[PDB]
Amino acid sequence: MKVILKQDVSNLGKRFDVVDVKDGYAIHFLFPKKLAAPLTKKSLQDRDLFLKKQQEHYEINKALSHKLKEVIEQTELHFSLKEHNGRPYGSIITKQIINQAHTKGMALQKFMFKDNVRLGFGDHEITLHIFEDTTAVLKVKVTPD
Amino acid sequence: AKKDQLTLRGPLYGNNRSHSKTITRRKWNVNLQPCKVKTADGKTTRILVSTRTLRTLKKHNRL
RNA sequence: GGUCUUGUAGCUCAGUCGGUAGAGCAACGGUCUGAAGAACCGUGUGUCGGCAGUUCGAUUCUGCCCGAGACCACCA
RNA sequence: AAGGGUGCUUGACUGUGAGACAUACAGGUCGAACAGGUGAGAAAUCAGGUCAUAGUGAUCCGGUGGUCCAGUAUGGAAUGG
RNA sequence: AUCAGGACAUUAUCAUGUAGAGAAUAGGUAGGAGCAAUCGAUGCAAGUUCGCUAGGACUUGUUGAUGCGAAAGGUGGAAUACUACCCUUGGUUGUGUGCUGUUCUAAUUGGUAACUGUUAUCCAGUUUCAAGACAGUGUUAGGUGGGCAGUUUGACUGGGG
RNA sequence: GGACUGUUUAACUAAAACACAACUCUAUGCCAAACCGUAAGGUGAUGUAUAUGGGGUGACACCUGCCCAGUGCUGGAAGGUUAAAGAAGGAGGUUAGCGCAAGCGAAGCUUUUAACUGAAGCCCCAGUGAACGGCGGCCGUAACUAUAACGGUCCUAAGGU
RNA sequence: UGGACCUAAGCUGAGGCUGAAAAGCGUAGGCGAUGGACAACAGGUUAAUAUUCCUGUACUUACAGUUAGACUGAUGGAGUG
RNA sequence: GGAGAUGGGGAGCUGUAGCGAAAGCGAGUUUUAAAAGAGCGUUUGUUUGUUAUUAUAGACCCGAAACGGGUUGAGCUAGUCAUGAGCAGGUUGAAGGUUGAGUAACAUCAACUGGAGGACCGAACCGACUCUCGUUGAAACGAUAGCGGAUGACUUGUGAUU
RNA sequence: CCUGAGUAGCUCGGAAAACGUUAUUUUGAGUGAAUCUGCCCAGACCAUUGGGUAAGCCUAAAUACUAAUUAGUGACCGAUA
RNA sequence: GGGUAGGUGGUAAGAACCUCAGAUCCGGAGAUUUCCGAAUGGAGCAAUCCGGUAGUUGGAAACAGCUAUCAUUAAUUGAUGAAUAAAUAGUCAAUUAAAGCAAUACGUGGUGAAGUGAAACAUCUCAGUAGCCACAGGAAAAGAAAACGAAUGUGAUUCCGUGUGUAGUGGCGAGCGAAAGCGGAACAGGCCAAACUUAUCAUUAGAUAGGGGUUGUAGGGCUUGCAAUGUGGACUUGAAAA
Repeated sequence: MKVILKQDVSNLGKRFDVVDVKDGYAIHFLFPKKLAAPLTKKSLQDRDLFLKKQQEHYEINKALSHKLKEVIEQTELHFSLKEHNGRPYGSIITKQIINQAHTKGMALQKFMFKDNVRLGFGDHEITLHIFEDTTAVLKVKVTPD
Repeated sequence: AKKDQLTLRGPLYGNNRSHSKTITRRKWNVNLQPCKVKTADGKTTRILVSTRTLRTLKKHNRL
């Protein structure tokens, strides 16, 4: 399947290495949260290149994650309940965060924001991890009609 | 056409038995796998691919 | 051809690993009983398929044979 | 006597066989005799299964023993003869 | 991805065992005629296993430096401890080999629903709803399978049967 | 004889035949189950067990007696049979070299089928007859006796109510 | 009578789906009366047709100027048929 | 090369020694210990044409019931979807409801309207059950005579489909 | 430093090679290396030797045939051919 | 252009014409060329109906006359665009090639059985044959060494003849059947990628554009050096000549 990962030790093996062990299909390569890039460079310099890219990419991920929590905490998320006799029917799912993201325009993925499938009424708050160097909080409010 | 688009491999018509004095014919249906494809623009979802082609994609890291 | 299993009494079932041949029916005698019953105790039927080894000492162990029930044999 | 019995050994040998029998063929039958080593019996000679006429199953193919035979360029090996 | 549970190996683990006579539960083979002896014996208490209600073994208490009556004398066809061995049953963890039941989603499947393209029940996508690594499907190898194909089904003969 | 209305070889047979009401069993909870098709696709069906096709019988009324021996079925696991494959281990050969001949022999590879596991089916068992299919002889016995209720035996799963 | 209207199963079929090829299936579309809608009858005459040809009596749907009244209103929804 | 004979063109081809399984030999070879015996040997042409036979080719010749592949077919027949239409005429009176009698009221009864049939009688219409006729005809399926069904599993006009 | 990787191989089926699957060519499933220092081959497979570097591309002749155009020939048939 | 004294295609008699200023006739270049038919604006029963656009002429208009255009796919270009900002499918416009048919013959590839003999037949054969399909061109396929094959030996591929009906192969039958070797027809081998080097791409380029480079007796890359304007077409032009 794959011989490379996008991340170092997170919960098991298969680090950001030129060669990594594998046991069948995995999200170790499928998820955009943790992928692999084509090797296409491996004579001797590839391992140093991957190591240096690992440190640099971790640092830049941390910087952009700080900016993204700031920008997403500043903004507000509001929707409307199309309700009958005060009974909530509106769907509150990853759709909404994807909509508000595409209005803002940052690259995400729908399995990356894992959000509980349920309904909601009134103001409520959610705590979620975006990447493995991240911990964020987002707010949702709704108006009745 | 029971085959993928990126590679052209036609199902071969052959024979079948473990025991007989006569001869018969059957085909070999090439195994086809619906998998997401990878490109920088647009369409990236289900396309049918061959298993050996899949394995080549895995070692070539075509995502 | 191998790979497993099966053999006991006049018939139908037993079977402590080696430390032994045993119920029911087939035939008779007897016991209980006012009588006929009835039921039951039992004379008997036993080299435990056969052949060479094992064991103080073999029906079951080892090897062979005999009577048998099961899964396997075809070039394109 | 080719019957019976006793003793002795084990030719119910090997390489062969002109010459014949009858013969669609294949196939089947009788053996003269030579050379080698033989056993019986002093020798003589016998002994190339049962006194005979019945007692059988073609080839490929496969296996077994030997194999002075070959062995794919070579040596071996495989493999076949 | 995921945890758990059951099997086959065996370390190491202890127990393991009746014909009669045998003071005898005796599985036997042969060197040993020994050693337990502050680590301490004949013999007794509570517990575990056990099988003969009777055999054997272990922790603590106790006996106090002796004896094991099964070292040798002594008995038994088969002798006593230990020594190495082949049998044992059960459990205990050590992992290897594949098995079953788990959860998740993330591959995959949708003849769930919705939306846009699109005046449209097909489709493309996105989500949902689900299942869910089952299972469609491919390959390999078994079974079943006159639904079906190919055919087969000697001869002599007062005709043939 | 069949209930009947009704159907069938245009052109040698119209009915004891077909068919229906109705009866019975059976596979099926939906993407069904049955299939038609090489797959998409389609009916049953914009269907939903009073549905759905198949197997048998064929007004109405009454009965459905025995036998799971074997066949086909349902369920199960004690044990054995079991391909494919996974892989304990062994063997063969070459020979760098050791090497007096021989022979041995590291090295990679070839040839080798194995130790073990290994599905279902099969052998096995429990059930299953408005599912296949079958539903035996003999012997004597009741005050003339031919009669055999009544009893006994060989076979088998079973001996025709 | 039939087209310039639409449909009945059915056919075809941009895309599309499936399948060695051929091809099959199928979306939107488009065809298909023997259906549904629309305004003419009496008579005369050639040897040959006639409601069409000729006499009469009409109607019809569209375009164009025009006068009088008036804001209308579709591929959209509903009845209708 | 006048789409001719030929010239060129040894590449091969028969013989020149054979044996055997071959190794290997050889006027020997195989058997074996053997030279014995047995086995074939102990030089015995070739290139043509012409006949005869033959080898395989549709091969002395005409004869099938078939087989597989590929096309054609629903204007016949059978089945179905749509669209229609017709079925002379006459009988028959199931209910239901209503009136009255009856009864405590029912039940029951006398009736009136009313019209139900895989109803009936039976034309066109369908079918072809029966005898005669022709049966190398008027006619490759009828003609006369009868017969059954004939408001429903009836028929057929047309389209379509298998 | 480079000389063409799911590639040579190998297992399971297969197919063309005279071959009726065996080295040699192709591959449907599966699995899986090396780099001229090596790889393969010389019909199993090792050693020695040789042969040349497949896993890139194209390439006129050497040909089969006459529907045509023209000329011509026929030990070709002469209207049942 | 050539050539001519008549002709008005065949059934030939008549008409009525032109012709000696060159017809008729022959060849070359041509113009035009109804409908349907790949048939393609749309449909349908081929020789049928309805069209749309842009013009243009008549008439108040309606409508009528003469022209071109309007089908699909694929590729390229521009606009275009939903969930969802972008992107994305899609939508339209523009340019370019079809798609057909046949030379009933030859080419390849894919599909793909029987009766047939074997005195049966299921093997082998009939054969990859028939037939079908798709793509072809005047031809195609094939084709430059993991070629051979045993040698002190050859040196792209195809065909012809010997080898030879051999070695082999096979219900070891029917049969099938070479490959080398030799003798001829012709004989041209060249071209990428890969090492490295010049720029763009967020220099994570892994892509493009260019230079070097096109393998056995190894070659190329690398720092250099020496020598040379060469011969070839498989081919671009025009010019001449035949």
